[PDB]
Amino acid sequence: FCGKGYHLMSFPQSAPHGVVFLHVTYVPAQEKNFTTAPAICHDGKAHFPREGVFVSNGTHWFVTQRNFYEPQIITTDNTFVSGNCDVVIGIVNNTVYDPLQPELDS
Amino acid sequence: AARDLICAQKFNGLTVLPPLLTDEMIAQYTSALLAGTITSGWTFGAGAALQIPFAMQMAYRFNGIGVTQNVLYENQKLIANQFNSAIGKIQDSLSSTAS
Ligand SMILES: *[C@@H]1O[C@H](CO)[C@@H](O[C@@H]2O[C@H](CO)[C@@H](O)[C@H](O)[C@H]2NC(C)=O)[C@H](O)[C@H]1NC(C)=O
Ligand SMILES: *[C@@H]1O[C@H](CO)[C@@H](O)[C@H](O)[C@H]1NC(C)=O
Ligand SMILES: *[C@@H]1O[C@H](CO)[C@@H](O)[C@H](O)[C@H]1NC(C)=O
Ligand SMILES: *[C@@H]1O[C@H](CO)[C@@H](O)[C@H](O)[C@H]1NC(C)=O
Repeated sequence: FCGKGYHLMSFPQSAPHGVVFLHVTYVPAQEKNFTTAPAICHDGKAHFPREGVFVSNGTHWFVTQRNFYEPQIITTDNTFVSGNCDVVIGIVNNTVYDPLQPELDS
Repeated sequence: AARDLICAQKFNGLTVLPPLLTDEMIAQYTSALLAGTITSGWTFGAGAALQIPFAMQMAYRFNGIGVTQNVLYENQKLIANQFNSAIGKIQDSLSSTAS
């Protein structure tokens, strides 16, 4: 509706017998391939990302947001549990870090 | 032996100009749009096309309409069957009713 890309701003400028808009937009620039998974098996549970996707760089699994590559360690705070591993097609195996365990140990 | 209405119009001076874009070109545009939508979602409308599995794209759609994505990841086969049946019903409605 207002410029190609994700709209941020617009600025009106007058003109003879009309108006001119200066649409400001966000456009992604540099892509990168990753291997992605819909959910993760952990202790028989299926973890889904709260906001982001499960990507991997070949060895480890991280969770990012969709519009910018910001990898984060998969924990129980950025993921939620639903069901078991026998339903989701394409589920993978990975560990999910629990922040309470180090505090319990210490 | 049978004079045509188009022949009469042509002889009387009313001409129909051809369109610039052919039907093959229009079909190429629609095929490109379909392939981009299927293989990238909305990302091809805001820059460069980003590949993504179609199950993940439908999970994005479900989160967009306010439904948790585990619904799709647990009813994927049922949803695919419903979509295929709806497409078949569209075909049957088009092949029978012309109005
Ligand atoms: C995938 O990313 C992880 C996280 O950065 C990498 O793991 C670290 O890699 C650096 C060097 O790249 C090492 O110094 C660290 O010791 C690694 N940490 C752990 C916990 O393994 C991993 O190497 C990356 N893999 C690939 C193939 O790029
Ligand atoms: C990803 O893989 C495809 C496979 O052919 C390749 O063409 C492409 O250059 C790779 N990188 C990106 C950013 O798509
Ligand atoms: C992915 O695509 C391939 C190619 O058709 C197919 O054989 C496979 O079943 C699909 N799913 C998975 C999880 O590999
Ligand atoms: C994940 O681990 C379970 C047992 O812990 C195994 O049955 C399953 O095949 C594993 N998944 C994959 C993709 O290897």
